[PDB]
Amino acid sequence: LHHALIPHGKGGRSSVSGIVATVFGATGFLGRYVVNHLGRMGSQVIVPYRCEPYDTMHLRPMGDLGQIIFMEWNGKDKDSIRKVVEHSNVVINLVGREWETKNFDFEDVFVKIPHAIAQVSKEAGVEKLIHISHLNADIKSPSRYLRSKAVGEKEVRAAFPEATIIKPSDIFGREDRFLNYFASMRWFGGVPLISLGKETVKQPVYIVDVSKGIINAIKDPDAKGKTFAFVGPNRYLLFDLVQYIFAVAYRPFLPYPLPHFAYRWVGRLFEVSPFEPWTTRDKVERVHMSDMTLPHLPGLEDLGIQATPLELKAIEVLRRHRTYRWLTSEMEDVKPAKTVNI
Amino acid sequence: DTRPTIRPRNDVVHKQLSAFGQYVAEILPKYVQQVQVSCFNELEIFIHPDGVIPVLTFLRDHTNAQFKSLADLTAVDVPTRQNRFEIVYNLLSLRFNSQIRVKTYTDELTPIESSVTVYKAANWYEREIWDMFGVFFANHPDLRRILTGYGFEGHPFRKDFPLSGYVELRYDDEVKRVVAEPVELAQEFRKFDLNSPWEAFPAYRQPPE
Amino acid sequence: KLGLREIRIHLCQRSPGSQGVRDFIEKRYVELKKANPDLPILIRECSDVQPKLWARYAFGQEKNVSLNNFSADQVTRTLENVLSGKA
Amino acid sequence: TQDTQLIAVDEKLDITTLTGVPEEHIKTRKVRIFVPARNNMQSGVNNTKKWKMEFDTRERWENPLMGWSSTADPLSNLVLTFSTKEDAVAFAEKNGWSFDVEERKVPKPKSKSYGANFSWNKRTRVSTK
Amino acid sequence: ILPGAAYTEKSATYVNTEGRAQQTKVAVTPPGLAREDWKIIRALSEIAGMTLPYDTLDQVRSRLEEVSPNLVRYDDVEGANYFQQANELSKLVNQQLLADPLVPPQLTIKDFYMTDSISRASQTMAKCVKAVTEGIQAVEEPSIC
Amino acid sequence: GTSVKPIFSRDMNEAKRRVRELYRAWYREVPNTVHLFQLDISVKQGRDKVREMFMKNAHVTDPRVVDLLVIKGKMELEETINVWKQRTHIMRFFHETEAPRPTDFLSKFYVGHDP
Amino acid sequence: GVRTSPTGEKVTHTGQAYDDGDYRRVRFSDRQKEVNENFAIDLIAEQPVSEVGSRVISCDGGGGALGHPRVYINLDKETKTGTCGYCGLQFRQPHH
Ligand SMILES: NC(=O)C1=CN([C@@H]2O[C@H](COP(=O)(O)OP(=O)(O)OC[C@H]3O[C@@H](n4cnc5c(N)ncnc54)[C@H](OP(=O)(O)O)[C@@H]3O)[C@@H](O)[C@H]2O)C=CC1
Ligand SMILES: [Zn+2]
Repeated sequence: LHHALIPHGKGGRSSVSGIVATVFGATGFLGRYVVNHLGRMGSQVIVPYRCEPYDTMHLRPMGDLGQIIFMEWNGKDKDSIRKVVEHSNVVINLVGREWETKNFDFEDVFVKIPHAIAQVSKEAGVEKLIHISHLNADIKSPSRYLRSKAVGEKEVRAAFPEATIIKPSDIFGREDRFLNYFASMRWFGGVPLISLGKETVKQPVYIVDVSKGIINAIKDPDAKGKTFAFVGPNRYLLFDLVQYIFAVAYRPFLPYPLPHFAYRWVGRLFEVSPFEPWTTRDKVERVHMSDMTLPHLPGLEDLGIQATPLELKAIEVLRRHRTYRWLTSEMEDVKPAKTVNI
Repeated sequence: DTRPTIRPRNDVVHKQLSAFGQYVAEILPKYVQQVQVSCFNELEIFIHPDGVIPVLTFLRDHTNAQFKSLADLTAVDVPTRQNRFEIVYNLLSLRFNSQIRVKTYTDELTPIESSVTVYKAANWYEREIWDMFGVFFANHPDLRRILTGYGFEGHPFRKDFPLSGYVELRYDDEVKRVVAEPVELAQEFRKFDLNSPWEAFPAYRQPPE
Repeated sequence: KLGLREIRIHLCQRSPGSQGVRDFIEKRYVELKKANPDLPILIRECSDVQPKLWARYAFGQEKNVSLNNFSADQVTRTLENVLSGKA
Repeated sequence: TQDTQLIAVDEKLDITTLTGVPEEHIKTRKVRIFVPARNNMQSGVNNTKKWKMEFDTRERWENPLMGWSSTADPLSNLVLTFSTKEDAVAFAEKNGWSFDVEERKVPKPKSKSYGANFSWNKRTRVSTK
Repeated sequence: ILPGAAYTEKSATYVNTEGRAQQTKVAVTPPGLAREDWKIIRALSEIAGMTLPYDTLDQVRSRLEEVSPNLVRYDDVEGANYFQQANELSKLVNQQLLADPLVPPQLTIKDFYMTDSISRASQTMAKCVKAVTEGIQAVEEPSIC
Repeated sequence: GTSVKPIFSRDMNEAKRRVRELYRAWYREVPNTVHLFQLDISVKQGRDKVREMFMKNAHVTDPRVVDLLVIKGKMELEETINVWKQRTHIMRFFHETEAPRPTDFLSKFYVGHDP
Repeated sequence: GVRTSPTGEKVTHTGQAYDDGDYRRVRFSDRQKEVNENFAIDLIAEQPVSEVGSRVISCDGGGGALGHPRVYINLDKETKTGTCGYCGLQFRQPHH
């Protein structure tokens, strides 16, 4: 190890840990928390950004002065990535759009730029890489999300043989676009879950669990080339989350089955909005898709993190969607959803 | 003054205060252990911990004293003394424009019954001496914290308490709430040993011990 | 196993209790060396330590007896067994 | 002579719990006691007269940006002053710190002279003046 | 190679050639990944199975006392005696001599300079080695601040 | 020396007597503080936590000292129930933001050169 | 004057030089490594050497009150030219 990268301190904010992160697209949900965990023991992140610096303003108070640098970077440009990864012990990739964009497509955001950053990182001389994919990333899956994730996954793995791969099942948290997305369904009448959502199972993962799992993977010397997958402690049927999170939000639960083709029609209609679409056809069939149960891939328990229950850390997020009539209601009133055991 | 550099003295007040020192001394030989008038016409009444009401009530209502103004009361944490704390009241007399200082010794555990009855100005003047130092005041209306943070631990003015304390805050975005951690400074305090090895003014030199 | 390779005693200089070992190593130490030459006898002598035993066996085992206020004639007896049980 | 509902406690007085030094700063701090030795190129001795309360030094690392001495030892820059010693130790156990002392290195009486520099048999004849 | 600490960054016990024990104290801390001297031994013992019992600093001093009573008593000259007892075990050996003259390793001042690794590492103290070798010529460093 | 002042309690018997009802108050409050402070922790972990700080100093014998923590501990239950403290002031006891500190000798040795 | 490091990285007068990797260098990216072009060492070395014929010369440094504490540097060393500590500019005696 280099003389300037020897870790020191008690793992505090101004302590130095010798890890030099270069998290990509951290101006998002999970990128926020990993940087927050990255600044816990004082690891100088680079966090290249493309949006306005004001939207990146909130990341400053997660590290000592000069520990969180900000570098302008463009995905399409080649030298843009290289200019932020020359002096990085590790490189973390989190770039991903959950909807179609005119200037960036699912393919462009999931095979083009992760391969490009991986090949320059190996060329630059990085020591690690953490490319995240989806646990549901299947090459022949109906969703454009999962197939794009899969083709990029083999691309980065081929480009970087030692690139540790993370595939969390589904991410639930403060602004997950998953729990709040279900809560947002109240404004459009009843819940438009196809066939009452009785045929779909998911296993959500807490942010603190996955975000920690990143830097335990970073500090673990045996994670090079592994393909860790992060899943929650319990799975639940799709109809098993909907009423539970409605109940924990105390909102009027109105399930309403409807045909899938019309569900696709609604998804396309919401896509026509020039601004950020509320829903797209990709997430339309991604919701009803059921996660696998593959145990061969190592999990977060291998690194030494226990997967927190969905019902345990839920009051923090779903409390916002409650009204004044239930803002002070505890989680004793609600009951844990009917877990489907493996 | 033939020597404008040096500050002139005033013996007229000096022995008048000394006379008043003996005055209070003879009245309470059970309380007044030590009386001392310094060079700068300052009177000191060293009292026993039990005497916080009587001598102050004496100094407040007496015809020859009339000291009703509670200037301040403060502690002087001296580690090398068996009684670390030294509560030091200050009294002001409107009628005689003089100042009176009284001192009482204390350990961490020995209590002082509150002087709220004597001086009701002292109500808020224990809520911090309990905070900063930790000397508890008996039979007192409220002993709440008003200087230290809510739920802060320790008595910072104690000379064994570090300058930087133990807890440092930071807004943690994981929990959306400011939280405390063990302190770790950007730079440590470059303490200076500026006490000259050659003896200062020999007037107050300590006797051969 | 309990194979013996180090013998130590700890005595105080002027203590009456240590007079036993003090008489021991004064009169009866040179032939104790002659008894088994190849086994060093660390007789460490320090202040305000009662006459005390330290016999280091194999594997790292080290066992002791508290020969406090003993006499010269049985201290060799107290160490005959550790010579007898040297293996 | 001070009877106020008089009670008796024979336990050695410790106040650690109420003072609230964190539990990792109560046992892992080997507190050593000495009278500061005079700086050897300072003939004055108005420092070799009290006792201090210095701690054990902890890790001191350089700040990544500006080369500071960032230190996570809250208690490093703190020394007390004690006239005599048993109060200094009496201070030591009442908050229950790991405790040791060092005896005051009193200057031995130097038998000084000036005629020795000009002797007739003794070698104390100085070679320069 | 196990990176060990130096005497300035370790709470060491050193005994002088007259038997008195001295306790060193940590002035600076060991640089980089290096640890103290007995910490690595205890760490390897724990990882190799034969875990040593004394797990703290004070524990090793007590064990040091238990294996040597004079060692843990700092700044104290414990009396050593029984010189004639040592004499008796010297009479029976009778190894005659070797006739080469007593030449101390530090024959001149130059040999005094070069003793230990910290001495050989030190370049400023090596300037004096040049100084005694030739004179004053090169070791003259201007300082007119 | 041994003879000393009873700040509030003569004997260790009445020291626990001051601990008892104060624990009762420090037992009763948990459902209401967890409700109006709008936290996420459950009542039970609040209950067993109350035990936790009742434990660490359950080893002193001096009657003055123990009942000094009695008034010391008396001094936050009202600081909480009259909403004087903050959510950041009672999550502080629920030490959560720091990574687990090292317990085994190997873990300290790996982290750094500091006991 | 000022030199340049292998990474360009104009080396300051003190001699600071970030080595090849030295992750700390990333702070100079998209920014400039502030270095003072004027280097004191070679900006005084070329200054003319004073020639005063006396053993002791004051060295107030110009504007006595505004300068630096006046010294009384000696001028008897013929090997090298004696300079004030604070001023640094060099006094030499012409053939003593
Ligand atoms: N439940 C879930 O949502 C799960 C998601 N993932 C994957 O995690 C990744 C990130 O998730 P999350 O952080 O929540 O997503 P967000 O939408 O909250 O943030 C995505 C980030 O990607 C950046 N980004 C996207 N496209 C580009 C581009 N073309 N050029 C530059 N930056 C770009 C965004 O920049 P900007 O902020 O400026 O838009 C932002 O920083 C995605 O790939 C996602 O599929 C993995 C597991 C579960
Ligand atoms: Zn000058």
